[PDB]
Amino acid sequence: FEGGRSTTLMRLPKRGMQGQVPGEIKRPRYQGVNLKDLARFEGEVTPELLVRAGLLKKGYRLKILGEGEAKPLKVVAHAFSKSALEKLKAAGGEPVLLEA
Amino acid sequence: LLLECTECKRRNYATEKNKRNTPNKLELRKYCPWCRKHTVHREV
Amino acid sequence: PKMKTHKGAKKRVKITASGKVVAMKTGKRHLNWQKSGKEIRQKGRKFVLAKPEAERIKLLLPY
Amino acid sequence: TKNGRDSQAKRLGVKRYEGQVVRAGNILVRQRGTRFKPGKNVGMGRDFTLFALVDGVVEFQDRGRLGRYVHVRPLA
RNA sequence: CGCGGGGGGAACCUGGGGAACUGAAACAUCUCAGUACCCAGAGGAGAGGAAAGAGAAAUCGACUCCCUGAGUAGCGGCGAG
RNA sequence: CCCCGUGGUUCGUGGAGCCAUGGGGGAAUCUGGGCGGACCACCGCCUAAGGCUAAGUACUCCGGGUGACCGAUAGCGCACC
RNA sequence: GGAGGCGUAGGGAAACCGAGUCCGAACAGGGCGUCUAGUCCGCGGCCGUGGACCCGAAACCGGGCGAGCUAGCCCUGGCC
RNA sequence: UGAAAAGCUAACCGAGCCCGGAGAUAGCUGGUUCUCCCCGAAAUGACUUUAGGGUCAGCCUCAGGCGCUGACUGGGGCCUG
RNA sequence: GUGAGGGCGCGAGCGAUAACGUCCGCGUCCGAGCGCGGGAACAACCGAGACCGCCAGCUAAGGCCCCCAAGUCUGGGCUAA
RNA sequence: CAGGCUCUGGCGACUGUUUACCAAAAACACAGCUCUCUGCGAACUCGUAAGAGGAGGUAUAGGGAGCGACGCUUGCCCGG
RNA sequence: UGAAAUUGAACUGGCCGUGAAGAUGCGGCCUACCCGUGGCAGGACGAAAAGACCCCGUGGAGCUUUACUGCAGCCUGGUGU
RNA sequence: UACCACCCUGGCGCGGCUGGGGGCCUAACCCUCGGAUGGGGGGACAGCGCUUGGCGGGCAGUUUGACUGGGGCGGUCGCCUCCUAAAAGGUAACGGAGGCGCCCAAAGGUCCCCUCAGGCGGGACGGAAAUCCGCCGGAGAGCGCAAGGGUAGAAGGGGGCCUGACUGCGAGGCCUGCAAGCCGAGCAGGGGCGAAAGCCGGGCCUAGUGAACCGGUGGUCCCGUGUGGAAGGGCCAUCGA
Ligand SMILES: [Mg+2]
Ligand SMILES: [Mg+2]
Ligand SMILES: [Mg+2]
Ligand SMILES: [Mg+2]
Ligand SMILES: [Mg+2]
Ligand SMILES: [Mg+2]
Ligand SMILES: [Mg+2]
Ligand SMILES: [Mg+2]
Ligand SMILES: [Mg+2]
Ligand SMILES: [Mg+2]
Ligand SMILES: [Mg+2]
Ligand SMILES: [Mg+2]
Ligand SMILES: [Mg+2]
Ligand SMILES: [Mg+2]
Ligand SMILES: [Mg+2]
Ligand SMILES: [Mg+2]
Ligand SMILES: [Mg+2]
Ligand SMILES: [Mg+2]
Ligand SMILES: [Mg+2]
Ligand SMILES: [Mg+2]
Ligand SMILES: [Mg+2]
Ligand SMILES: [Mg+2]
Ligand SMILES: [Mg+2]
Ligand SMILES: [Mg+2]
Ligand SMILES: [Mg+2]
Ligand SMILES: [Mg+2]
Ligand SMILES: [Mg+2]
Ligand SMILES: [Mg+2]
Ligand SMILES: [Mg+2]
Ligand SMILES: [Mg+2]
Ligand SMILES: [Mg+2]
Ligand SMILES: [Mg+2]
Ligand SMILES: [Mg+2]
Ligand SMILES: [Mg+2]
Ligand SMILES: [Mg+2]
Ligand SMILES: [Mg+2]
Ligand SMILES: [Mg+2]
Ligand SMILES: [Mg+2]
Ligand SMILES: [Mg+2]
Ligand SMILES: [Mg+2]
Ligand SMILES: [Mg+2]
Ligand SMILES: [Mg+2]
Ligand SMILES: [Mg+2]
Ligand SMILES: [Mg+2]
Ligand SMILES: [Mg+2]
Ligand SMILES: [Mg+2]
Ligand SMILES: [Mg+2]
Ligand SMILES: [Mg+2]
Ligand SMILES: [Mg+2]
Ligand SMILES: [Mg+2]
Ligand SMILES: [Mg+2]
Ligand SMILES: [Mg+2]
Ligand SMILES: [Mg+2]
Ligand SMILES: [Mg+2]
Ligand SMILES: [Mg+2]
Ligand SMILES: [Mg+2]
Ligand SMILES: [Mg+2]
Ligand SMILES: [Mg+2]
Ligand SMILES: [Mg+2]
Ligand SMILES: [Mg+2]
Ligand SMILES: [Mg+2]
Ligand SMILES: [Mg+2]
Ligand SMILES: [Mg+2]
Ligand SMILES: [Mg+2]
Ligand SMILES: [Mg+2]
Ligand SMILES: [Mg+2]
Ligand SMILES: [Mg+2]
Ligand SMILES: [Mg+2]
Ligand SMILES: [Mg+2]
Ligand SMILES: [Mg+2]
Ligand SMILES: [Mg+2]
Ligand SMILES: [Mg+2]
Ligand SMILES: [Mg+2]
Ligand SMILES: [Mg+2]
Ligand SMILES: [Mg+2]
Ligand SMILES: [Mg+2]
Ligand SMILES: [Mg+2]
Ligand SMILES: [Mg+2]
Ligand SMILES: [Mg+2]
Ligand SMILES: [Mg+2]
Ligand SMILES: [Mg+2]
Ligand SMILES: [Mg+2]
Ligand SMILES: [Mg+2]
Ligand SMILES: [Mg+2]
Ligand SMILES: [Mg+2]
Ligand SMILES: [Mg+2]
Ligand SMILES: [Mg+2]
Ligand SMILES: [Mg+2]
Ligand SMILES: [Mg+2]
Ligand SMILES: [Mg+2]
Ligand SMILES: [Mg+2]
Ligand SMILES: [Mg+2]
Ligand SMILES: [Mg+2]
Ligand SMILES: [Mg+2]
Ligand SMILES: [Mg+2]
Ligand SMILES: [Mg+2]
Ligand SMILES: [Mg+2]
Ligand SMILES: [Mg+2]
Ligand SMILES: [Mg+2]
Ligand SMILES: [Mg+2]
Ligand SMILES: [Mg+2]
Ligand SMILES: [Mg+2]
Ligand SMILES: [Mg+2]
Ligand SMILES: [Mg+2]
Ligand SMILES: [Mg+2]
Ligand SMILES: [Mg+2]
Ligand SMILES: [Mg+2]
Ligand SMILES: [Mg+2]
Ligand SMILES: [Mg+2]
Ligand SMILES: [Mg+2]
Ligand SMILES: [Mg+2]
Ligand SMILES: [Mg+2]
Ligand SMILES: [Mg+2]
Ligand SMILES: [Mg+2]
Ligand SMILES: [Mg+2]
Ligand SMILES: [Mg+2]
Ligand SMILES: [Mg+2]
Ligand SMILES: [Mg+2]
Ligand SMILES: [Mg+2]
Ligand SMILES: [Mg+2]
Ligand SMILES: [Mg+2]
Ligand SMILES: [Mg+2]
Ligand SMILES: [Mg+2]
Ligand SMILES: [Mg+2]
Ligand SMILES: [Mg+2]
Ligand SMILES: [Mg+2]
Ligand SMILES: [Mg+2]
Ligand SMILES: [Mg+2]
Ligand SMILES: [Mg+2]
Ligand SMILES: [Mg+2]
Ligand SMILES: [Mg+2]
Ligand SMILES: [Mg+2]
Ligand SMILES: [Mg+2]
Ligand SMILES: [Mg+2]
Ligand SMILES: [Mg+2]
Ligand SMILES: [Mg+2]
Ligand SMILES: [Mg+2]
Ligand SMILES: [Mg+2]
Ligand SMILES: [Mg+2]
Ligand SMILES: [Mg+2]
Ligand SMILES: [Mg+2]
Ligand SMILES: [Mg+2]
Ligand SMILES: [Mg+2]
Ligand SMILES: [Mg+2]
Ligand SMILES: [Mg+2]
Ligand SMILES: [Mg+2]
Ligand SMILES: [Mg+2]
Ligand SMILES: [Mg+2]
Ligand SMILES: [Mg+2]
Ligand SMILES: [Mg+2]
Ligand SMILES: [Mg+2]
Ligand SMILES: [Mg+2]
Ligand SMILES: [Mg+2]
Ligand SMILES: [Mg+2]
Ligand SMILES: [Mg+2]
Ligand SMILES: [Mg+2]
Ligand SMILES: [Mg+2]
Ligand SMILES: [Mg+2]
Ligand SMILES: [Mg+2]
Ligand SMILES: [Mg+2]
Ligand SMILES: [Mg+2]
Ligand SMILES: [Mg+2]
Ligand SMILES: [Mg+2]
Ligand SMILES: [Mg+2]
Ligand SMILES: [Mg+2]
Ligand SMILES: [Mg+2]
Ligand SMILES: [Mg+2]
Ligand SMILES: [Mg+2]
Ligand SMILES: [Mg+2]
Ligand SMILES: [Mg+2]
Ligand SMILES: [Mg+2]
Ligand SMILES: [Mg+2]
Ligand SMILES: [Mg+2]
Ligand SMILES: [Mg+2]
Ligand SMILES: [Mg+2]
Ligand SMILES: [Mg+2]
Ligand SMILES: [Mg+2]
Ligand SMILES: [Mg+2]
Ligand SMILES: [Mg+2]
Ligand SMILES: [Mg+2]
Ligand SMILES: [Mg+2]
Ligand SMILES: [Mg+2]
Ligand SMILES: [Mg+2]
Ligand SMILES: [Mg+2]
Ligand SMILES: [Mg+2]
Ligand SMILES: [Mg+2]
Ligand SMILES: [Mg+2]
Ligand SMILES: [Mg+2]
Ligand SMILES: [Mg+2]
Ligand SMILES: [Mg+2]
Ligand SMILES: [Mg+2]
Ligand SMILES: [Mg+2]
Ligand SMILES: [Mg+2]
Ligand SMILES: [Mg+2]
Ligand SMILES: [Mg+2]
Ligand SMILES: [Mg+2]
Ligand SMILES: [Mg+2]
Ligand SMILES: [Mg+2]
Ligand SMILES: [Mg+2]
Ligand SMILES: [Mg+2]
Ligand SMILES: [Mg+2]
Ligand SMILES: [Mg+2]
Ligand SMILES: [Mg+2]
Ligand SMILES: [Mg+2]
Ligand SMILES: [Mg+2]
Ligand SMILES: [Mg+2]
Ligand SMILES: [Mg+2]
Ligand SMILES: [Mg+2]
Ligand SMILES: [Mg+2]
Ligand SMILES: [Mg+2]
Ligand SMILES: [Mg+2]
Ligand SMILES: [Mg+2]
Ligand SMILES: [Mg+2]
Ligand SMILES: [Mg+2]
Ligand SMILES: [Mg+2]
Ligand SMILES: [Mg+2]
Ligand SMILES: [Mg+2]
Ligand SMILES: [Mg+2]
Ligand SMILES: [Mg+2]
Ligand SMILES: [Mg+2]
Ligand SMILES: [Mg+2]
Ligand SMILES: [Mg+2]
Ligand SMILES: [Mg+2]
Ligand SMILES: [Mg+2]
Ligand SMILES: [Mg+2]
Ligand SMILES: [Mg+2]
Ligand SMILES: [Mg+2]
Ligand SMILES: [Mg+2]
Ligand SMILES: [Mg+2]
Ligand SMILES: [Mg+2]
Ligand SMILES: [Mg+2]
Ligand SMILES: [Mg+2]
Repeated sequence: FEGGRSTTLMRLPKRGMQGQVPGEIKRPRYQGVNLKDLARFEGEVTPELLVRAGLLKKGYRLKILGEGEAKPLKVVAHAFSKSALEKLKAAGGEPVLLEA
Repeated sequence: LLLECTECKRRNYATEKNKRNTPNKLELRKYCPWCRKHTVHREV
Repeated sequence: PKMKTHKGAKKRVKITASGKVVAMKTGKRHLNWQKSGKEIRQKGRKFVLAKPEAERIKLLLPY
Repeated sequence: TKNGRDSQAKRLGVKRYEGQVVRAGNILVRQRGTRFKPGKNVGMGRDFTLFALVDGVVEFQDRGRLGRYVHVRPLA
């Protein structure tokens, strides 16, 4: 507020999809965990282990991606970045999500 | 008079301005869409 | 107690990862009737604010 | 008593003076009509504005009956 | 003839009614606020309570209260709120 | 149950469902009927129009305990008939 | 007591993709974002919400109290 | 209520009194308490149902970072009516 | 914090080549330097920027016949009001 | 104890009424004139209602309005 | 016997200057031993009352209408009785 | 131009649905009668309930601008031009003067061609001034409109073809409290004129305008409340000050 003229609320909402009545539309949310941070520890990584130790936090949908260096470990996830897919392809094993 | 040029064989538009009573009953100048490239455009 | 996100703001502004405030461009939804192509085009982008930037930042925060 | 009118100042004139480095295409002179003409690497827009087309330095030159010209003597 | 009601209680409780200042830097929608206050009734509490529930999990399993969810999802002269 | 007028909900008529109901029309008994945000289909959930129910919760007239609470212009309006 | 919060990745209205991403036919340009920081507690300065430094209206509204003054009438008497 | 003045309605009636909402609001006026030390403004501009009020800029000050750039001055070059 | 500015010199408009008038521009002092010397007295005119002490010293403006520090100084003119 | 009188204007017919506490008047009121509503479960007023007043009255009555004894009189205009 | 409003503190003179432009309080000059009592109203911009006039406040309130919006009341179609 | 068939315009006879108008009745409802289970008047009206539109200071809440050599009254309120404005930019007053709220499919792009105003002389109608020829005539014309700056080495007049009055961008700056305003090389697409060099993202230029919100029409990678659609919304375009 103030001046008592127009604030700057002269600007405008391109924020279309502002929201409907019944409200939020529930749907799977993917969080990216960058494989360089994943690579840190070892063994075999899973959605649980990942959240169980620092990243994720029950956002539920795991997505290894990004830059770094892939550990030769197995890595269960919900989706891999094209780029991430390859870095780990050339070093180890990589399975997809459960499904639902 | 304000005008909006539709593309022929389609449904695009343009920022336009006829002149009604002054010798401009017609209007079908040439213009250029984003679908494809270059065509005729009616008054509409 | 507990500040309220100024819903009216967030509905029209974005806070850039660095810390800047981005907002749409004014002057493109009405006055038009035949403004240049150059006009409407440059009105499509979005920009940054400076000092009022720091005004809105405070109206969000939990956001 | 009708008279309180005026327009707001348009702030025009030479913007960059002779012997001054200039970047790619920054304005050099804003003028009412053609108080100045183009020159080496110096075009002009709708409002008769005069801007650089290259980097380098600005130099002025009076050509009498011809006009007063302004151009950029590049270097790199 | 027999059992019961009547009236009172600081605050708390439920139900029937229910404002304006003020805020929006004016003001009418809006806000203050179902608050203040009036009324009836309950009682050591009162209300609620065993799903014609929620809502996306081929999941949960009465009601109440606290933390969180969240200043989120939304509502809004998309203003103030 | 649908329609008209409204109230409740975050929901100010909004694509407006849900719960409630003043007016009008007005069923069914499980092959019944309600709901999952207009509507329709599919797939789920749930059984309305009778009732009761402890504890966990709120309050401090009252008694007790305690204070980086007051010390008679303070502390309750009243230390005192 | 790990429910929960903040932080670890951004860009986009979103679908989405991701060290990128959006605009775009574009391996032109350009915006924003990458090449890491953070959080918890104490203390201080300011900001927001509440009375928010203190004292002061004229007013408005809700419930009650007044016709033993004064105004009108009703009943019954008195006076000139 | 008024043979009418907005008269009277408990010594101030253009809407009585008390209590409550209540710490209404007051861009107005007033007031704001120990000591020393360094720095030190402004009364412009833009917009403002704005003009004795605000928002941004300007001018003050503190903390961290930069390192001869600052005022002023010498030379030289261009612009000026 | 400030968004009343004020006077003076200069440059303009307004004004009447009025105003302790007004309105801009450049500067300045008061504001906040009503602290100190000068101008009899007197924010802003001339002098000068008060850290404290001294019964020391030079000077600034101004001044040196007495009130009142210091020359009834020197030389050449003018004035008789 | 106990009227100064007379002439002549304005306003208001007249006795009354009023600003308790700066206005007693040329202000209100008044008898009287005109317009208008009202057929009685009247019209109108108070009340959410029941109800009450109107009136235990009935158009020579009741409500509303303006003018205001009395005398003479009260013209033209129905576009808004 | 014995009050009151008022009251920064007083050791409270005239003129001409002067100053925020109406000086007991600054400048210069003039006059004046100390303290009362009775009496006057020129000054103390004398007391009283946070100017009623005037302007300002996006202050209040009473009132008007072919200002806006709303409610009572009334009229009216549909429908229930 | 028999006859048969679907159908039209208008109307009549039957039933189905459905409404409007008159009359009578009594039992609802209402009034009344020395209690009445009743009798008399009214009567499906009126009253009342829900819903419709209207009239509606009787009542309620508010609103009724700022500048302003006090207020009011008057004037003015945004944009352009020129002066004030003191040779950078800026710069005030209820200081001095004038415009804008448009217009043009050619008044736009390009290629080629062309050069005025005005003065003197000569010319049938003309007549100071039509049109014609001569000479002189650097800009005093013209540039849609105010004014200024510019300008014939064209921005002015004519013609041919044309539609860059583009789409996707946009280095770099002017200007500036913010928001906004302005100039812009060059890149891709695809095209116009031209021999080519090259020019074209409207008009010689500086006025001809309006943030946001709410909504309309066209479209379209997007969202669509359990799923598939739909409702609606978003995005792009444009519209209503
Ligand atoms: Mg918009
Ligand atoms: Mg959202
Ligand atoms: Mg690899
Ligand atoms: Mg046509
Ligand atoms: Mg059209
Ligand atoms: Mg960050
Ligand atoms: Mg973040
Ligand atoms: Mg940061
Ligand atoms: Mg617009
Ligand atoms: Mg675009
Ligand atoms: Mg959060
Ligand atoms: Mg002016
Ligand atoms: Mg100008
Ligand atoms: Mg100006
Ligand atoms: Mg000017
Ligand atoms: Mg018994
Ligand atoms: Mg009991
Ligand atoms: Mg009891
Ligand atoms: Mg309740
Ligand atoms: Mg209730
Ligand atoms: Mg109010
Ligand atoms: Mg108000
Ligand atoms: Mg509410
Ligand atoms: Mg309640
Ligand atoms: Mg009862
Ligand atoms: Mg009781
Ligand atoms: Mg219980
Ligand atoms: Mg119960
Ligand atoms: Mg059961
Ligand atoms: Mg239903
Ligand atoms: Mg209905
Ligand atoms: Mg309806
Ligand atoms: Mg309903
Ligand atoms: Mg309610
Ligand atoms: Mg509701
Ligand atoms: Mg709510
Ligand atoms: Mg609501
Ligand atoms: Mg609703
Ligand atoms: Mg229902
Ligand atoms: Mg119902
Ligand atoms: Mg149901
Ligand atoms: Mg459900
Ligand atoms: Mg659904
Ligand atoms: Mg269910
Ligand atoms: Mg059940
Ligand atoms: Mg059942
Ligand atoms: Mg049951
Ligand atoms: Mg049950
Ligand atoms: Mg039950
Ligand atoms: Mg119980
Ligand atoms: Mg407890
Ligand atoms: Mg105790
Ligand atoms: Mg105790
Ligand atoms: Mg104790
Ligand atoms: Mg103790
Ligand atoms: Mg005591
Ligand atoms: Mg005490
Ligand atoms: Mg003591
Ligand atoms: Mg005491
Ligand atoms: Mg007590
Ligand atoms: Mg006691
Ligand atoms: Mg006693
Ligand atoms: Mg006692
Ligand atoms: Mg995001
Ligand atoms: Mg790139
Ligand atoms: Mg850039
Ligand atoms: Mg990039
Ligand atoms: Mg970049
Ligand atoms: Mg980071
Ligand atoms: Mg901390
Ligand atoms: Mg803190
Ligand atoms: Mg702050
Ligand atoms: Mg807050
Ligand atoms: Mg307060
Ligand atoms: Mg505070
Ligand atoms: Mg605060
Ligand atoms: Mg009495
Ligand atoms: Mg009496
Ligand atoms: Mg009286
Ligand atoms: Mg009393
Ligand atoms: Mg009195
Ligand atoms: Mg009274
Ligand atoms: Mg009062
Ligand atoms: Mg009142
Ligand atoms: Mg108060
Ligand atoms: Mg304020
Ligand atoms: Mg200092
Ligand atoms: Mg200063
Ligand atoms: Mg101001
Ligand atoms: Mg401030
Ligand atoms: Mg400020
Ligand atoms: Mg430093
Ligand atoms: Mg160095
Ligand atoms: Mg230097
Ligand atoms: Mg120099
Ligand atoms: Mg120089
Ligand atoms: Mg000022
Ligand atoms: Mg000034
Ligand atoms: Mg100054
Ligand atoms: Mg000055
Ligand atoms: Mg002067
Ligand atoms: Mg100073
Ligand atoms: Mg002095
Ligand atoms: Mg003097
Ligand atoms: Mg001073
Ligand atoms: Mg001085
Ligand atoms: Mg000496
Ligand atoms: Mg000397
Ligand atoms: Mg000397
Ligand atoms: Mg001598
Ligand atoms: Mg001599
Ligand atoms: Mg006698
Ligand atoms: Mg007598
Ligand atoms: Mg006599
Ligand atoms: Mg007489
Ligand atoms: Mg009389
Ligand atoms: Mg008479
Ligand atoms: Mg008498
Ligand atoms: Mg009387
Ligand atoms: Mg009297
Ligand atoms: Mg009397
Ligand atoms: Mg009185
Ligand atoms: Mg009185
Ligand atoms: Mg009398
Ligand atoms: Mg009277
Ligand atoms: Mg009468
Ligand atoms: Mg008569
Ligand atoms: Mg009649
Ligand atoms: Mg009434
Ligand atoms: Mg009534
Ligand atoms: Mg009666
Ligand atoms: Mg009677
Ligand atoms: Mg009558
Ligand atoms: Mg006659
Ligand atoms: Mg007449
Ligand atoms: Mg006549
Ligand atoms: Mg008439
Ligand atoms: Mg007629
Ligand atoms: Mg007529
Ligand atoms: Mg004396
Ligand atoms: Mg003296
Ligand atoms: Mg004295
Ligand atoms: Mg002195
Ligand atoms: Mg003296
Ligand atoms: Mg005496
Ligand atoms: Mg005595
Ligand atoms: Mg005296
Ligand atoms: Mg006397
Ligand atoms: Mg005295
Ligand atoms: Mg006096
Ligand atoms: Mg006052
Ligand atoms: Mg106003
Ligand atoms: Mg008001
Ligand atoms: Mg009022
Ligand atoms: Mg009318
Ligand atoms: Mg009328
Ligand atoms: Mg109405
Ligand atoms: Mg009706
Ligand atoms: Mg009806
Ligand atoms: Mg009916
Ligand atoms: Mg039949
Ligand atoms: Mg029929
Ligand atoms: Mg039939
Ligand atoms: Mg019939
Ligand atoms: Mg009949
Ligand atoms: Mg009969
Ligand atoms: Mg009968
Ligand atoms: Mg019968
Ligand atoms: Mg009935
Ligand atoms: Mg009977
Ligand atoms: Mg009967
Ligand atoms: Mg009967
Ligand atoms: Mg009958
Ligand atoms: Mg009959
Ligand atoms: Mg009938
Ligand atoms: Mg009926
Ligand atoms: Mg009417
Ligand atoms: Mg009326
Ligand atoms: Mg109305
Ligand atoms: Mg009305
Ligand atoms: Mg009113
Ligand atoms: Mg209000
Ligand atoms: Mg208004
Ligand atoms: Mg004003
Ligand atoms: Mg005036
Ligand atoms: Mg004056
Ligand atoms: Mg006026
Ligand atoms: Mg403009
Ligand atoms: Mg100019
Ligand atoms: Mg000039
Ligand atoms: Mg200048
Ligand atoms: Mg000039
Ligand atoms: Mg100068
Ligand atoms: Mg200058
Ligand atoms: Mg000059
Ligand atoms: Mg100049
Ligand atoms: Mg002038
Ligand atoms: Mg227009
Ligand atoms: Mg053409
Ligand atoms: Mg000629
Ligand atoms: Mg000749
Ligand atoms: Mg001839
Ligand atoms: Mg001729
Ligand atoms: Mg001739
Ligand atoms: Mg020229
Ligand atoms: Mg012209
Ligand atoms: Mg011109
Ligand atoms: Mg000029
Ligand atoms: Mg010109
Ligand atoms: Mg010119
Ligand atoms: Mg020229
Ligand atoms: Mg010219
Ligand atoms: Mg040409
Ligand atoms: Mg042209
Ligand atoms: Mg052409
Ligand atoms: Mg740029
Ligand atoms: Mg900017
Ligand atoms: Mg423009
Ligand atoms: Mg500009
Ligand atoms: Mg042109
Ligand atoms: Mg210009
Ligand atoms: Mg709005
Ligand atoms: Mg929209
Ligand atoms: Mg589509
Ligand atoms: Mg696209
Ligand atoms: Mg889909
Ligand atoms: Mg789709
Ligand atoms: Mg759902
Ligand atoms: Mg699902
Ligand atoms: Mg669906
Ligand atoms: Mg759609
Ligand atoms: Mg759509």
